[PDB]
Amino acid sequence: GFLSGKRILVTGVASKLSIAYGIAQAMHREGAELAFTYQNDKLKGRVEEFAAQLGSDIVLQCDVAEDASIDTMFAELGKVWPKFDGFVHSIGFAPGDQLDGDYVNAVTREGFKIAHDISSYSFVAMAKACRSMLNPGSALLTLSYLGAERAIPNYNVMGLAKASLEANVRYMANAMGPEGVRVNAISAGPIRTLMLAHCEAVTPIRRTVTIEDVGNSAAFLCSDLSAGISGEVVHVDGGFSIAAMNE
Amino acid sequence: GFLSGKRILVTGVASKLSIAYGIAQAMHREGAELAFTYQNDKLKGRVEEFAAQLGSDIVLQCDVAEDASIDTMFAELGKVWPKFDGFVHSIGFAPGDQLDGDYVNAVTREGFKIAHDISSYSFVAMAKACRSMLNPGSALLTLSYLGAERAIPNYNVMGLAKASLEANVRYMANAMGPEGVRVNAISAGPIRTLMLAHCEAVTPIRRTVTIEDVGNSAAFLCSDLSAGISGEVVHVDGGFSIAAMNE
Amino acid sequence: GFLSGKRILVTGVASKLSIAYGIAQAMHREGAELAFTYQNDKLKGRVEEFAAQLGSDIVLQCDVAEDASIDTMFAELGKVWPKFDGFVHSIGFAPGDQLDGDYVNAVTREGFKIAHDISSYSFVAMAKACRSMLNPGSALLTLSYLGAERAIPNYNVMGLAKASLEANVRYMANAMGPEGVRVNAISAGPIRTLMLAHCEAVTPIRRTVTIEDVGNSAAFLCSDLSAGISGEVVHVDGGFSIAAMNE
Amino acid sequence: GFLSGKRILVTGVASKLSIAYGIAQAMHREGAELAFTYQNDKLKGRVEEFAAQLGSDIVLQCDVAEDASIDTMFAELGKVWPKFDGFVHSIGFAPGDQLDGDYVNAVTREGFKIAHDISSYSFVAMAKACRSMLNPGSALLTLSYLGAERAIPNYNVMGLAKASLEANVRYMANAMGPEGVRVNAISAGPIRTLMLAHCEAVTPIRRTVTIEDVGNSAAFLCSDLSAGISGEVVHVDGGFSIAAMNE
Ligand SMILES: NC(=O)c1ccc[n+]([C@@H]2O[C@H](COP(=O)([O-])OP(=O)(O)OC[C@H]3O[C@@H](n4cnc5c(N)ncnc54)[C@H](O)[C@@H]3O)[C@@H](O)[C@H]2O)c1
Ligand SMILES: NC(=O)c1ccc[n+]([C@@H]2O[C@H](COP(=O)([O-])OP(=O)(O)OC[C@H]3O[C@@H](n4cnc5c(N)ncnc54)[C@H](O)[C@@H]3O)[C@@H](O)[C@H]2O)c1
Ligand SMILES: NC(=O)c1ccc[n+]([C@@H]2O[C@H](COP(=O)([O-])OP(=O)(O)OC[C@H]3O[C@@H](n4cnc5c(N)ncnc54)[C@H](O)[C@@H]3O)[C@@H](O)[C@H]2O)c1
Ligand SMILES: NC(=O)c1ccc[n+]([C@@H]2O[C@H](COP(=O)([O-])OP(=O)(O)OC[C@H]3O[C@@H](n4cnc5c(N)ncnc54)[C@H](O)[C@@H]3O)[C@@H](O)[C@H]2O)c1
Repeated sequence: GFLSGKRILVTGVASKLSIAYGIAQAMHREGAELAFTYQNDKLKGRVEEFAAQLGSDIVLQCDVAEDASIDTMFAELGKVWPKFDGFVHSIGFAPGDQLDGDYVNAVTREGFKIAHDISSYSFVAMAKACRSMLNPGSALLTLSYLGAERAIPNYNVMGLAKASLEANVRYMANAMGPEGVRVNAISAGPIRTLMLAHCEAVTPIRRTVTIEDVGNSAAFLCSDLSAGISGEVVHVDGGFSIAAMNE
Repeated sequence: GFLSGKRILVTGVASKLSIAYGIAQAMHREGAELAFTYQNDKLKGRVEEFAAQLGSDIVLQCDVAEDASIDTMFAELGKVWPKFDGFVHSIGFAPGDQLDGDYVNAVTREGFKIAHDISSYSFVAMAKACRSMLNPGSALLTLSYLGAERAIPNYNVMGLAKASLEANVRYMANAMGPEGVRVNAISAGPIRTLMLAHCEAVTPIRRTVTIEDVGNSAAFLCSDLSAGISGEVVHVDGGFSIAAMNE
Repeated sequence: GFLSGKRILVTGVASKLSIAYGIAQAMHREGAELAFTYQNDKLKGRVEEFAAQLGSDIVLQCDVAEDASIDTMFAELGKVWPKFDGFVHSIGFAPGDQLDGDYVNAVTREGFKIAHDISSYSFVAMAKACRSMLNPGSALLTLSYLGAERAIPNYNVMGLAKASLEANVRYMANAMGPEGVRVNAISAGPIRTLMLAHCEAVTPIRRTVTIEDVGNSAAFLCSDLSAGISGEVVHVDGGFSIAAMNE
Repeated sequence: GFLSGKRILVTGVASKLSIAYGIAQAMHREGAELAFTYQNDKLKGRVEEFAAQLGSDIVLQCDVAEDASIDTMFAELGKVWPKFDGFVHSIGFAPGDQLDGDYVNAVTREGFKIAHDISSYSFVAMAKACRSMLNPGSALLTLSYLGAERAIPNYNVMGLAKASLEANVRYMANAMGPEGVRVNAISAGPIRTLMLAHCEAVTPIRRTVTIEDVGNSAAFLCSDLSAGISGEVVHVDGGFSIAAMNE
């Protein structure tokens, strides 16, 4: 497929319901050689199973909250893939407390800190650590949400974290482009499995999107077919965002 | 390929350098079956040639300035492709006088009318005419330019026509989505074959995008791989638009 | 007030409910000297009457569909005001059949042409005709609607016309900037006096904006207080546009 | 003036060159009652002087890095102003090492933490603290920059923090709107005093904005004249942002 010959590190696979699983499958379907990371020991077995299914042996633990963990993981990785072609960053977190009720009341300095650190900085931290291992024509990709652009009830601080992320994309595309590295994001709509009857009613295509839809777009965005696209945030929400007062 | 089994009508092929030729070429490469239109008596020959180069015998005349020409064209195509699934709109024009010098001094009522008529209305005109022939999961695509979003010297009235066009994409996407049709646009950067060294020094990827770059993105957007995307204006300009003050 | 010593032309006053009446009032309150246009002879006496309340006796007829009517209006106006400080463009029109139902079905070539011509071209047509009469420090202002940025049911082809208009604002701002003229737009939210319950429910400030809200904004934009703002589309919709899924 | 009757707290006056100085001055001029804050001991002197200069005896210390200092500052302010009408947030910081060269090589986890903490969280942190003291009709305002929207060389991590800020503005506006509070930002262009040759040449108004221009917009935005504007980022850069390829 259009990714054959590409070596992509995939991040954030927690379940087969997870957006990253969908991204992995599509990428694998298109011919990519994949690597996986997992946050904690509890996840390892699971990740290992999926990886095999997808023809992979490369399963490394990585906690993006710690710079060491990051450096370690990419040292191990270089033993198998001394050069590779990018990675998919599908990681986000904010303390659940932050995610309910009045934003002004909910928000805290630490909650603010963590959300931003995990949800946005980790992206550039990862890029910082593997910069010399990336091949010309590599592509990095993260996942975002409408919440970065508009105020959405309860999304609260995550919204701010996502806005920081989408700016990280532009600053990374600008810095890394001259070395043949592309950086994009996908702003995904809400996914039925992983309000919605509102979303479906109002989304132009009249359905919510699927991990498959998201996965297909991600594959395209990490392949050479999208070589003229960098620093972009692509909406994969079935047009949900460009419609208004859809009675 | 990812377009196997799709019938796509391509408009505005007028030369081999043309953006539309790059689009036709990539689609063909991905398995699509093509049909072509040509504006006037003059081009028939060349177009007949290119078509044949891309395995097509469907070459029909179409002058978007006229309602009957479009209706007639679709009547003809329907003899051959009673159902199809989508069309690429790569048409635009402003009288040359409109395009040089101070925007306010250059613009005229007639130059304005025409620019908007051919460059923007024509897109919905075609949709309107083949609406019943479109298969569920069809995709419509048009071509745009940064001038729609920023004031660009000399782009003048064309900047206004492209803005209108971008809105058209949104309005069309919202109207046709419920029936299974997607509508998007590509905002392409300057193309070399088709200042350039400033543009390159300032584009993150450091080069101008090519008609291949554009054709590849177009193919994706017209394929089911992009089922989750509608009403979107995708920038294929190497990240030029998201940078500022680069030097 | 902050408009004292400024001479401003106001178009589109048809009633006391009209946004332009609202704007005229507020500007007059801040000390501007006003002049008015009216479209047809039927409107004449009502306008003369309002103008009188606002200390003006300059009431000229003007149909923006006619170049000649514009030129004639400014000729006449030049007799009293050989030099002035800007105008307020508050005119938009689309054949009513255009504004009901599925956009693709309702839109026609003539409807599209008219909507664009009256609603967008008229803005630059007026600028072009009075360019030499503007003082350094002048300001031009037009009115837009969220429909230019998102697909709104029934707004249909007016959406494309507002989009062409917002781009017209950027191209004019760029062309006229160097001679001391600023150009901007206000994107006004729905006005109760000009669904609304859903609107109020979802607007952050929890009420619809008023023509007073709009007028005060227009007044600021036309004053030297906004000297650092040109080419902008300012949203006066109480934050309606920056929120999502508030329902 | 149009601010007569209001009590506004002003942060970040560090000099007479400060954008914060230009705002206070303008606000003072429009008849507002001012209070001031200062970061540390060294400033007190300067600050106490400007305040005097603007008829204020209210000078309180505040280090936004600490929730403690903020709570206290407002405790103290409630002694003189038990209720007040909003504040202007003119605070930004990132370590200097962060702001030089390749963003990817420059950024650090700590440097990113600080920048977001001081430049973005501080804003909602103050709102949270004085929420109870705000009169209906209050207005909060913050200062931004183009770096939040586009990738600007050397602006680096500040661009991500400004992006977070602009989203904060939307979430704060959506949350506080229902109790009568409006929240907005100004995105100011580069200011000469406090390349510029480049900028001027390419800024539609052909000059860089001044602290007075910014101050005038801020005053309007904090007054009741702008009661219809909330959740908005107004660009006060002479239109710099909306032009492109300006030859
Ligand atoms: N769920 C949706 O509707 C939706 C819509 C748009 C975008 N997204 C985005 O996709 C990503 C999350 O994926 P998802 O929504 O499929 O859910 P998910 O729960 O499967 O994804 C989160 C993943 O992040 C990992 N993670 C969290 N903190 C980590 C840390 N410190 N170190 C290492 N890994 C860590 C978890 O282990 C997990 O696998 C985010 O970027 C989110 O904004 C989700
Ligand atoms: N040139 C650039 O840098 C650039 C960048 C982005 C977008 N574009 C877009 O590309 C398309 C133009 O194709 P291109 O750039 O390959 O070359 P081009 O400038 O030759 O495209 C114009 C095409 O429109 C056709 N056309 C014009 N008037 C017509 C009429 N009345 N009826 C029927 N067909 C008519 C012409 O025959 C021709 O094929 C447009 O969609 C334009 O917006 C150009
Ligand atoms: N009503 C709303 O909720 C809203 C919201 C945002 C923007 N606006 C905009 O404000 C302007 C109109 O004001 P309004 O909406 O208060 O209602 P309106 O119906 O009173 O505005 C239209 C005005 O345009 C004038 N006009 C139309 N065709 C003309 C022609 N050929 N020559 C000269 N004058 C002509 C009319 O005489 C009239 O005064 C438009 O630009 C419209 O898009 C309205
Ligand atoms: N410099 C420009 O051309 C420009 C253009 C647009 C926007 N801005 C914005 O205006 C604001 C600052 O104005 P500026 O750039 O003229 O001056 P600046 O860069 O000196 O602003 C920093 C100010 O923040 C204060 N500050 C820093 N850390 C603090 C802390 N821990 N607690 C309390 N106060 C602290 C300082 O005392 C100082 O007054 C920022 O929000 C910035 O982004 C500046």
